[PDB]
Amino acid sequence: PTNFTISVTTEILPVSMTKTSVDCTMYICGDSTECSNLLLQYGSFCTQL
Amino acid sequence: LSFELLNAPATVCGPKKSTNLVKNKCVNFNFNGLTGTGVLTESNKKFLPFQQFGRDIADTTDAVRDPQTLEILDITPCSFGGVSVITPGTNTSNQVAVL
Ligand SMILES: *[C@@H]1O[C@H](CO)[C@@H](O[C@@H]2O[C@H](CO)[C@@H](O[C@@H]3O[C@H](CO)[C@@H](O)[C@H](O)[C@@H]3O)[C@H](O)[C@H]2NC(C)=O)[C@H](O)[C@H]1NC(C)=O
Ligand SMILES: *[C@@H]1O[C@H](CO[C@@H]2O[C@@H](C)[C@@H](O)[C@@H](O)[C@@H]2O)[C@@H](O[C@@H]2O[C@H](CO)[C@@H](O)[C@H](O)[C@H]2NC(C)=O)[C@H](O)[C@H]1NC(C)=O
Ligand SMILES: *[C@@H]1O[C@H](CO)[C@@H](O)[C@H](O)[C@H]1NC(C)=O
Repeated sequence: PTNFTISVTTEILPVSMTKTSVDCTMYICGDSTECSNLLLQYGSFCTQL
Repeated sequence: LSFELLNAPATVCGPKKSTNLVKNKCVNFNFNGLTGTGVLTESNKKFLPFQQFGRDIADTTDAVRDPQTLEILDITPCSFGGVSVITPGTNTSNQVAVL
């Protein structure tokens, strides 16, 4: 080669996503007392989430 | 006897005595045999002439019509679900902050 060129290029990368939290009783029962008292003889499927 | 329950005015009803309306409080309510829990406040969601209640996208009741005084009300949950507790170790101290 006898001459050259300067080239500027672009690269795009994800770094992070959104952070969420879920309330187990409010999603399942929803301020019911008949429910959320039946959802107490089920196991620990709400701390593990 | 064959009966149906759907979004329309009630014709024949059971022998239960009505009571007073309590607003802006967490109460159980029974409107025309439709039971629920929550806070009753006034609203503006104008209904159809026959419509008794209206649901939302999650298929949960959102607004209801008072049977005796034909006035719309709406229902919001009793639970606030965005509270977080900043604490040092419970060993060191028993003080917290709330967000
Ligand atoms: C290596 O390549 C570069 C281009 O990357 C050459 O630079 C270019 O030189 C030419 C001739 O001098 C310039 O043309 C001029 O254009 C202006 C109008 O823009 C005009 O008024 C002048 O009379 C002339 O025609 C050209 O623009 C210039 N390019 C850049 C970016 O500067 C360079 O000469 C090459 N070198 C070798 C060793 O071949
Ligand atoms: C449904 O009834 C309420 C209360 O009825 C009143 O008491 C009954 C025993 C009987 O005497 C009715 O004729 C009475 O109206 C009605 O609410 C009343 O509305 C009137 C205006 O028409 C008002 O002056 C009264 O103060 C209201 N009373 C109360 C306690 O709110 C209501 O209008 C009736 N619903 C219908 C079908 O419109
Ligand atoms: C709790 O506090 C005591 C008394 O200051 C200290 O001796 C102990 O190491 C602490 N334990 C923990 C788990 O922080």
